[PDB]
Amino acid sequence: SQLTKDEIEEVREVFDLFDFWDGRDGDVDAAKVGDLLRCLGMNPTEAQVHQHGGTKKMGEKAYKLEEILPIYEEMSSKDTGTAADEFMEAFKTFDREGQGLISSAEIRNVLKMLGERITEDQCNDIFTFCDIREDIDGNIKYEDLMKKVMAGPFPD
Amino acid sequence: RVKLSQRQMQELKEAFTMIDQDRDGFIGMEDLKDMFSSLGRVPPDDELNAMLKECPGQLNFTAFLTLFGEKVSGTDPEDALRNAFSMFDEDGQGFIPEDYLKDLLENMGDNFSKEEIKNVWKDAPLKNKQFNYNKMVDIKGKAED
Amino acid sequence: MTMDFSDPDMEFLCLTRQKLMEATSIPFDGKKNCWVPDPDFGFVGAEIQSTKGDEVTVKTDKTQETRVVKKDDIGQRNPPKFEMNMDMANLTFLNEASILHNLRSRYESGFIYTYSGLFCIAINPYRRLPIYTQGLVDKYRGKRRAEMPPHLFSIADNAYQYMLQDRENQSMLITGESGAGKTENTKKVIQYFALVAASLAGKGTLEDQIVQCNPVLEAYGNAKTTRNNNSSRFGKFIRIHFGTQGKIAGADIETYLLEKSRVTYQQSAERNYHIFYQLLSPAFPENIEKILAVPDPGLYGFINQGTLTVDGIDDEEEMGLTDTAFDVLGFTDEEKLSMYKCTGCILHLGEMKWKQRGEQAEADGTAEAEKVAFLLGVNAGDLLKCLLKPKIKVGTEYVTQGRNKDQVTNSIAALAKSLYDRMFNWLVRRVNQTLDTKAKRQFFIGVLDIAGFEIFDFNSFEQLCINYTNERLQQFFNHHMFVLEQEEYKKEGIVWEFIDFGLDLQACIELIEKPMGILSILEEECMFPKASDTSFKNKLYDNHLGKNPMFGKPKPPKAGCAEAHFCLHHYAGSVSYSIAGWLDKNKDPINENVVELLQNSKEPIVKMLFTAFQTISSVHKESLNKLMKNLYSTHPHFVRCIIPNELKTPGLIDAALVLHQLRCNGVLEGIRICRKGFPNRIIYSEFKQRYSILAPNAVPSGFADGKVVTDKALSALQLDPNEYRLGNTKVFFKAGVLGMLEDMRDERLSKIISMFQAHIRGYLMRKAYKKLQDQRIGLTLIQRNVRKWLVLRNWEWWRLFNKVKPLL
Ligand SMILES: [Ca+2]
Repeated sequence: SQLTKDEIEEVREVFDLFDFWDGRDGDVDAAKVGDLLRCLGMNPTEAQVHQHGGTKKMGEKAYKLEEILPIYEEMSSKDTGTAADEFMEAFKTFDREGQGLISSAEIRNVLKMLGERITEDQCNDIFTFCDIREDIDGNIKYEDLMKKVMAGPFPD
Repeated sequence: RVKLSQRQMQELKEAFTMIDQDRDGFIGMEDLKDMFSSLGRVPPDDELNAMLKECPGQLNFTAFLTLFGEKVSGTDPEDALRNAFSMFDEDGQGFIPEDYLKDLLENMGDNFSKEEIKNVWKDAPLKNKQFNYNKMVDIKGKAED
Repeated sequence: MTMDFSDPDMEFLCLTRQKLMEATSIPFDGKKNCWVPDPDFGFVGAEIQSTKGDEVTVKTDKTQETRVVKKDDIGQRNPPKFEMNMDMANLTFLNEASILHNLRSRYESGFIYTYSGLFCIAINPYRRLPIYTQGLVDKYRGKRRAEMPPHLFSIADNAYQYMLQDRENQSMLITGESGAGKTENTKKVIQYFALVAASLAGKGTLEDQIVQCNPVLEAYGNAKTTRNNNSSRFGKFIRIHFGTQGKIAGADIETYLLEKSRVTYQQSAERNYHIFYQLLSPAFPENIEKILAVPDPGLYGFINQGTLTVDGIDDEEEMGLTDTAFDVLGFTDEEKLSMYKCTGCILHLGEMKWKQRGEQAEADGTAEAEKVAFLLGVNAGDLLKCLLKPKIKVGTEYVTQGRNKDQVTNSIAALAKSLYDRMFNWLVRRVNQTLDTKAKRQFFIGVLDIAGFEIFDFNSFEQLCINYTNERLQQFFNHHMFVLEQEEYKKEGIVWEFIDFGLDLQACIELIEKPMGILSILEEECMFPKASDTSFKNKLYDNHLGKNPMFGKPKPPKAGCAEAHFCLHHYAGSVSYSIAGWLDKNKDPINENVVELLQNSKEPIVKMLFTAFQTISSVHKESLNKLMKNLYSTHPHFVRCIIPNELKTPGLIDAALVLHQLRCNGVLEGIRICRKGFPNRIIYSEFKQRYSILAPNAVPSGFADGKVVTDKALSALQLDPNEYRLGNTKVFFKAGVLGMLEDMRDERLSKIISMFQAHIRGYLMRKAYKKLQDQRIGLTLIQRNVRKWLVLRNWEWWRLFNKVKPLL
């Protein structure tokens, strides 16, 4: 079942990196299936990752490369991985006055309080890394944040 | 491998040339005994000869570079090693936090043996439960002190 | 718009932005939150635990308690977007429970107003509230209902504009018993029509010239009823006139259906009209003797059948204001006597005893008759003679004397009622004269105060009569709704598949009016000497037992829990009636000789009786038939006042009392009708802004068309085409559609947030990746550099070039 030669070569690359950091032994820890997957270029939700093998703690289970490959492709069988349209219509729900600005206390409330909660630390980071600022009280541009988060740490 | 490069291959030139006073280019038993003398240490025959067995027979220098075919494997460079250690030092020199380096060589990456771990603490530049890297990078090659 | 949820005046109509967002965002779940029946307090909020077969398990909110409610008893509760909702028509779940809520939660946050379709509901707050400012008046002046929040004023300015836009007479039908403010309300509406007369940008106020009369009409038209201390037993329509410029130009009062019967009959805990117990008091002992009586309400059959006084009532004080008011309206301390004496006469017309010999009745006294004969100003002999004997004709003139005892007593009773009826019309003609300080009338906005819809533990001929009236009233409503919704649908190009809503009440109505129906069966059974409460019953059963859905029949209750003989299905519910006595209560025969003779002496009895043998029902019919001819010629508006609790305790709601009022009101019937159709209707934009998240797409939100998005969102959800229709400007939904949509969005939104979070984790990690990558480069160097060192540190030769060179 299908991943191309190059697809595999790619999964391998990332795969090795991970087994490297936990002891080059041909195995990666289920805990790391989420991260690994993120490094291939995907964006899975925790439910997605658990329904596909990810364990929470660290001694539990391990995966060879040939076991992760099919995870990668089942995982890749989904398609509401999420678009802009999907992220825009949802931010608007909060845009009180209709410009595209949203208090940050609020975006953060969303991100930390709702959905698969996000850490305090994680919020500060994504916010420092994207170059998203609040002004006097013209809170935060939610699209700015969307475009950048969806653009990757390494833009160019 | 060939990575027994020039800096590596000329530094080896002056080396073999000193042990010299020579037999038209032959690190000799004598060229040797004459050296370990100015080195100041202790010359045992059987042994001194044991150093020979390593090369099939007759050490010019062509064989001298070949003999050093255990050196070239790793032999990563001077600096390269410093930067390497650097990475795992966030608090500018005084260097890396012991624990870290243990969880680092012992159970992350190409794991070290609990046996390889000690082979390292014995010497190890250390204090304040914190490690010294420009000191270890040093030992590697060997400035000394 | 035109609302700032802040103009401090709105503190009681509005609910502020923060407060609304607050109410609009509380917690909720569509697979579990709900409405559940509560013995003590109507319907209560709960959560569903477990199902299995037909028997659901639930846990309630405000008290916790796991009850086992049945499947068809779990009420779908409405989602948060609907809290503090302004018009219940817009509610997505239109059940009792839900109507209870919306209204309650709004009364319990200071709001007394809540629209439900055409209706404007208004609860008694029992306390003054700011609501009636001339500043607000202007916040309301000229605005169409959606521009402002619910307010009694909105229905009047509109009733007012319509009078001008369509040059049509308007009517305001208001309901609500005892403590509902049906009073202040009618007042406040006549007031408002006044203030707007200054509206064209350039000895008594109307409210007062009219409130002046309410004491007198009340003495002769109001009285105690089992369930009400002061019940207007007549219907009044106060018509406030206007000139072609919207200029107030007058007022007058039309009266309908005065409850005669009461004049000679009481129900235990009831009482004849107030005035009777009024005249006979002490601020006027004098008059007590011109009239001819002894201050003792007992002593008179035409007054003692029921009760003597009413808890929390001081006749005297009333016989007081009543009189003071009789002067303010301006009429002859002499007239004032006739009306009184005329009244007194009714007190005697009851003593007038009788006996018989064979089958001809004769007096058994005569004081009583000259008392009546006198008070009226006619000659007792001629009276006694024309009551006891009469002479009529063919060309010659025989002694119609037929007369027996069962016949004269009636004849007398009927005289009484007839007197009272002419007296009352008269009384009304007068305040109208007080009111006609006119110019020229062109239009009107009447206000109608009628009875209501009674359901007692014991309903008899009186309840039926009243219910027949409201039935025809609710119908009038249904029909208006029908006519509007019909245009509404066409304005949108939606297909109208409906037969007049009025028709759903025609069955019952017919079962009452129709030749050979209840009333006509009664009338005919009234012409049969030995007819009986039973003869009548069977003829009812005969005719309509298995043959008509509406007509039913109860089943013996509690020894005292009376005997009911049949029940009808009224819009307000099922009513069970007792037949005992209708034959007796219905006869109200006219006695000609008594009129031509009553066509003599004392001035009022000249205007009064100067202006076959029939029945109450036939009259009721005629009067009703008129109120409607008149209501149907007007563009109606409906205000529904409501008693929140039995005990004046502001901010309190009694579910039962309120619901009860709702089913009668006609409020709930409307919901029933809205039900079968498409009650939810959204402008494509309101939809565009709310559900796009349900089927988002890359077309920049602004260049996009509402209808297109609305359309496309609804397909994607594969929602039944029957569940909605698309109009030129709005999409019509049925029940729960929005209910579902709201719940899918909460769903969808939550998913989309996890996802965004997913993209962050992906960013954060993908950033760490480059580092890790770097750090693998390193460590590999360190292990691939140390290990050789651990070896090399023992290669003799190694030691050498480590010495051999520093020494170069
Ligand atoms: Ca590994």
